[PDB]
Amino acid sequence: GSVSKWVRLNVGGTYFLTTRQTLCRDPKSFLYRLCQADP
Amino acid sequence: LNNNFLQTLNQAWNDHQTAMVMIRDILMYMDRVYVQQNNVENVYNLGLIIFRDQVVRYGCIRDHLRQTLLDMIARERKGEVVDRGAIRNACQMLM
Repeated sequence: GSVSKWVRLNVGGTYFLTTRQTLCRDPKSFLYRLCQADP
Repeated sequence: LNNNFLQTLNQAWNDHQTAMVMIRDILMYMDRVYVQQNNVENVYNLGLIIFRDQVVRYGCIRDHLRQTLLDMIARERKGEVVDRGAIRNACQMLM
């Protein structure tokens, strides 16, 4: 990733707080790409 | 050709791979739907087939790569140093 295990993502203005492992459970997803940094 | 043809070729391959991974990040959805909807080659495979045909199968770069790889391997056998990383990178490239 690019930040501590926990993350916050602003879905439609609503901040969801969750660990990346809940997101990284399926490696194929928009959320997975969101976790790791890239240009 | 005087700046390690292999070095630049490997750099260009690596940049293509990185850019194509990023592109894959972009258009996952069509890769997942259009490919089997229209029953065609998957788009990631498309983006390596096109690179292979345009860089490797393309004659001039192909034969320069062939001759210069022969040069590096012969010179390594003689006992002089060659950029083994570049040769290794070509090896996989070709796989």
